[PDB]
Amino acid sequence: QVQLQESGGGLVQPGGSLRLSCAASGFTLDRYAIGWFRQAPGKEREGVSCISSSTYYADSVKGRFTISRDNAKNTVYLQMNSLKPEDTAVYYCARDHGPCTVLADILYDYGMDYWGKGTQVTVSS
Amino acid sequence: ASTNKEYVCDFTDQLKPTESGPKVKKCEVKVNEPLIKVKIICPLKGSVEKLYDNIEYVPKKSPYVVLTKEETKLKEKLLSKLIYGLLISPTVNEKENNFKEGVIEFTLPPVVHKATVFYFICDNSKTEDDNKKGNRGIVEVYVEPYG
Repeated sequence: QVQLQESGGGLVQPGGSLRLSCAASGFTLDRYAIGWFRQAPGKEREGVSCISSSTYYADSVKGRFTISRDNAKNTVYLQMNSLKPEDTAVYYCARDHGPCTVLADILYDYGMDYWGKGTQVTVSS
Repeated sequence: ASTNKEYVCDFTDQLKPTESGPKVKKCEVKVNEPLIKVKIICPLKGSVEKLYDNIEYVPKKSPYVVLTKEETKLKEKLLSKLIYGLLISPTVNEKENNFKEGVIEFTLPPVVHKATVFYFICDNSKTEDDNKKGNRGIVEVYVEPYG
């Protein structure tokens, strides 16, 4: 019955904000690293951010996105400010038994499990 | 014409469940001369009771398949097409050359023209015992041009 549920997607204008939610059901997520990934349609999934039980940010979202974890709410959040059209994509969350692992500035995802169904993010003028 | 040098990465002890875990434990092999043999040792499930009961290996088909960077993705790729002429024996001390037997081995060729980096993971971070979590072992093989 383990589950990860993304929400918070929506449609905003450039410079707007959203907050994505990754809610754990049936386990406590503070024993796990939680990674945020995104996939524009037709393109390869890319790492966006990760929080372990430090933090990882893709260069393109540094200073605009903030990952955080609410232990009581059994949820990890991604606050996305100053959104740009390049940020449009389907955003996914997943859990890792290991630490946030970065190789050659890429978030390692082969340990990632229980991928949520994804939440759509669109930034358009 | 003959290999007389081998680099060995051996995680036999470092991936055991620990209270600080899971941690990344790294072994880097940097190669800049010809005909080097590389040997990677990782613990087996059941080698000790508990301790490795959920260990996993990435790529499962190592050493024939490796992790390597392609654009901004880490991809599983055939090693023999990344580096032409690499030698991989099907067996190692009469066992399959595969992490399910605890050891992988390969020998790099006489010439490499372009810097090439690839990785193997021996991942114990799903093994949990008594509040402790195993570690994620990463081997980075960094081959510089030579020959």
